[PDB]
Amino acid sequence: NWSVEDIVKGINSNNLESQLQATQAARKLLSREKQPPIDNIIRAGLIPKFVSFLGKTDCSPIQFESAWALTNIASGTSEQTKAVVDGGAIPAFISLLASPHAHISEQAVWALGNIAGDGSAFRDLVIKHGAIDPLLALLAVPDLSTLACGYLRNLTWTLSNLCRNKNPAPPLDAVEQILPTLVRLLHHNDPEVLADSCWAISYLTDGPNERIEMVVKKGVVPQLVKLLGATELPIVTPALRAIGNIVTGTDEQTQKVIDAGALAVFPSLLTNPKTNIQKEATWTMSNITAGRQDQIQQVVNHGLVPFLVGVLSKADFKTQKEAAWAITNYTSGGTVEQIVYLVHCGIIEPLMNLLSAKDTKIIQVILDAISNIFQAAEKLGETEKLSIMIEECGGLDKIEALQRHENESVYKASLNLIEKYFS
Amino acid sequence: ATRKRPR
Amino acid sequence: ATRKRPRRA
Repeated sequence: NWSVEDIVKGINSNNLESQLQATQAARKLLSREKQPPIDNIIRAGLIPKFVSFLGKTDCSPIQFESAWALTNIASGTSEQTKAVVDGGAIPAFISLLASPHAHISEQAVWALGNIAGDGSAFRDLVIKHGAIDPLLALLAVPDLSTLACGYLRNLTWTLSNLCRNKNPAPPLDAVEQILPTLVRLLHHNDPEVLADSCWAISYLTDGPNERIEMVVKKGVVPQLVKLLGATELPIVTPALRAIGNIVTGTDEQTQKVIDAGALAVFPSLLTNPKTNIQKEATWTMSNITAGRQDQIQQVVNHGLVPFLVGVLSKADFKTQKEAAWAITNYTSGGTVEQIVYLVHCGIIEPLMNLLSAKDTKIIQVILDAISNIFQAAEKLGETEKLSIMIEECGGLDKIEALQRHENESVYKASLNLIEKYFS
Repeated sequence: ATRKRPR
Repeated sequence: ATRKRPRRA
């Protein structure tokens, strides 16, 4: 390839063809090397020139080459992305969305996706410059299957970045404007379009219940549940994140997930070979057992309590901690008979074994659960029998062991449980 | 008085 | 934690 010095000499020539060849040499440098010399290109002052080339409608080749070069600069660090924005790229790329040449319009889509992907400020600045209307207009066809596959994938990914991040969340009216197109993309059968559409939905559902509501009322939950059962891990991961986000909301929002059949997938989610799936699925379960006692009953009816015993028994510790929360929540909201069923499934022994964990919060979660189970036992006339089970699990004397424990917090029930039940 | 836990 | 892609070839 060319040196940066030669690229600079060609771009400074004021000869449009010499500038085109130098811009192509810059794009090859920026797209071929690993460790492309982005900072050298920026320090040479080339970004304003590339941005001006985006406006040369009489030379579509140099529009494409400079769009590609700027895309890759914008894919770098936040400082490198800011250099592109500072050079006036945002409104120049938005104008290029109207190009008659699909390869040029898609490169502008890509560049705006990298700029928006930097964070909420540049995301919102891309929106303020008017990107959403022309982006959605590229998708306004009766059947998405008539669009080129790579083109559609790039549009979906850029739209997902406009749905990105949390502080703040994207403007409400932008979300409302994008959502119908996003729901179309969620139903499009291409694995990468589905993955990125799912990511967008997971972003939009991560936040307050009002944000969750505007997604749920578009009717997407049954489609998320279908995707929750896909074979592609890049689809299952964001679908599960979105389902998990939705059940952090109200009892009605949680009930839509259950009504759609999500619990039938959890036997495989809670045994999934990928640790991050098990953790995410067990966290979602803990927010479902924090629901109404008829929602707990659905967990029971789907046979999921043995799977929670399993995760509590053997799993990555972070997943085991989420399972302890699931149990405490269950014991906290469940009926006496639901708590009896939990004990009959073998919850006591794995729950006692985790009292040896060096994490302090799981000990407090587990001792809350033990407390909740004893009050159920009290209501039945039945307490002493529970106490017997605990000590044969070794759980008794690793409870006393916890009255030394540093926390005033673990101190409470450690003495409470013994004075009130054991001794 | 929710026991739901955020992400 | 950003989300960006270069175009390679």
